[PDB]
Order: sequence, then C-alpha cells, then structure tokens
Amino acid sequence: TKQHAFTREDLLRCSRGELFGPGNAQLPAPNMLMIDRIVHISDVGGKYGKGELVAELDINPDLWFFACHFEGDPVMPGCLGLDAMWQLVGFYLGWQGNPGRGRALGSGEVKFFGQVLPTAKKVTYNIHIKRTINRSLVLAIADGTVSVDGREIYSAEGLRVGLFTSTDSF
Amino acid sequence: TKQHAFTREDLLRCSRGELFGPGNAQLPAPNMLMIDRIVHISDVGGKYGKGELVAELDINPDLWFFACHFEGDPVMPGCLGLDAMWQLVGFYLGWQGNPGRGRALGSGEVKFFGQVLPTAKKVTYNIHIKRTINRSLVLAIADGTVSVDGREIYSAEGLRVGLFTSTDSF
Repeated sequence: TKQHAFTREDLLRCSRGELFGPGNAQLPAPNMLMIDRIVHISDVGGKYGKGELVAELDINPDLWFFACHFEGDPVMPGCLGLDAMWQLVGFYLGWQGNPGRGRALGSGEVKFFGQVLPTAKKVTYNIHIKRTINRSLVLAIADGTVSVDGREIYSAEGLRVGLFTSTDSF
Repeated sequence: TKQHAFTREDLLRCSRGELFGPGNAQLPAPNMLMIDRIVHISDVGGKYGKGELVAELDINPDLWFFACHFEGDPVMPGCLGLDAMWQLVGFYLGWQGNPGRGRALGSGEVKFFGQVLPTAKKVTYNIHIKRTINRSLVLAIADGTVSVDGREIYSAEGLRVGLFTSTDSF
C-alpha cells in the first residue's frame, strides 16, 4: 500500500520479482508487459469504493505487435489490451501484500468497439476493483476500460485474477 | 469452403494475405500467431450445426512467451489462448469467402481453470460456430474451449469477430 504511482523502471523491477518479492505477483517482462506506468493506484475510491488503478502504455509505430498483427493492416491485438487489465488486477493483489503468483481466471462480458492504430500516442487503462475474496484462494474481481488518446475503445466486466502460493497447483 | 485442413505453411501463407487475398481475413504472423495447424474446419456440424474448427499449437519450452511470462514462473498467457479462438473465428469468416479485415469484437464469459506449462506437448482449440450475421457488418459468434494434452483448461462463450471492408473505419 506504500507507493501510489510507478515508473516503467518500477514495473520492470516488478517483472523481475523485486517489487513484491519472489513467489508474489509479478508483471510480465517485455514483450508481454502492456504497461509503461501506473499513474494512480489506491485501495479506496473507484466506481465501487474498493480501489482503482490508472495506467498508461505509450504507442509508436515500432511496437512489436504492429508488424505481425496484421501484415498490411497494423492494429494492437484486443487480447493484449485485455491482458493489460488482468496484469493490473494481478499487480493490485500483490500491492495489497497478498502472497502468491498471479493467474487470470477470466471475465464476464468483453467488448472491443474501437482500435489502436500505429498513429496513436497513448493507451490508458482504468480499473475499478469490485470485490476481493480471501477464501482458500485469494482473488479480485474488477471492471476495466481501455482508451486511446481520450476515446474509450474496450470494456471488460468481472475481470478475475487469482493468487497461487508455492503449494497451489493449477 | 475448398479445403478442410491446413498445415503451418498454409497458415503462414494466410498471415501474408495469400490464402484469402489482400483486404480479406488474415491470421497474424509470428509471434502473435497462436495456431500451428487446422485439423478440421466445416460449415456444418458442431455443437450448433453451424460449423466447427479444430486447431493445434505445439508446445516446447522455447516458445517466446514462457521467458517473459513470468521470469521464474513460465506459463502461456491466457489472453493468447483466448486470442487463438478469435484468430480461428476470423479464419472461419474468410474461409466462407466473406470480404474484409478481421477484428475481435469481444466475448461473453471467459474462464481459465488450468494452465499451459513449458512441459506440455500440444494445445487443442475446439470452436463451435453459433451464428453468422450478414447485416451492414458481417460477424460470427462462437463458443470455444482450449485443451492441453487432453485436458480442458479454458472456455469462452459468445466469441464475436467482425469483418471490416476497405470503406469501414473502426
């Protein structure tokens, strides 16, 4: 709960296991990392009063996914915008100080109603934590939106991420 | 509708735009391509009698995503298994002979209840086409499952993919 904003280097340290410690939640490293910075994280406020993340990814034409997706028709894969939202819910669980490795467990409704072209400047993620559950397994449920240069393009309801300790097979 | 099975080289040709022709549905090229072969495609049968795809991805420890996702905790990203299902619904629309570029439009419920470790041999995708709509925009709705070495690990209900012609902005 210590720090409310993170630079790219903080997130790279997170990807190495050196922010929350080994066996705790990690962001992916490049090229699966879909966040450059966390501008805001809190365990209060948001849509549901249970916390909020705001994160950014800078866009330039040379990001790896534009060349292979698709040849002659470059567009950020919707699945990687969705994954950024799972990455941020996983980061949230680690940031609260829960132990274990992050796995995406799924979502309710996902909608893609716009696209990220290689001419865009910035993707913004808004995550609203709905509920955390501290049963047998620790998990978070959230709603998220993806925006490009001010404009909402994706939504996900009921994003679920779970934490798996050293004894938890999956 | 011409060919009911595809080799990796067929899918690489598809990724270049040379299977369905330029401006029609393309698979992504590596490293976003999540299919090695289509074992079965048909416009009849399946769960809903509206068609079926069965596709495979061979697993080895050196696939790019294992190193970055995560360091010390390798696991295939759920988002890329989900994306394979969107890739296959897009391929289906192109295979029926519809014109335009593929975009994922979203899904209903997605569940991840297992994982692909770098010790696995083979991921299998089963896609059941539910409905195609030939309005203003052409789109397909499908259910899908991801299995690793016989074992079901992911499900998606209401996968939606749409086709966008040369005049269609998104």
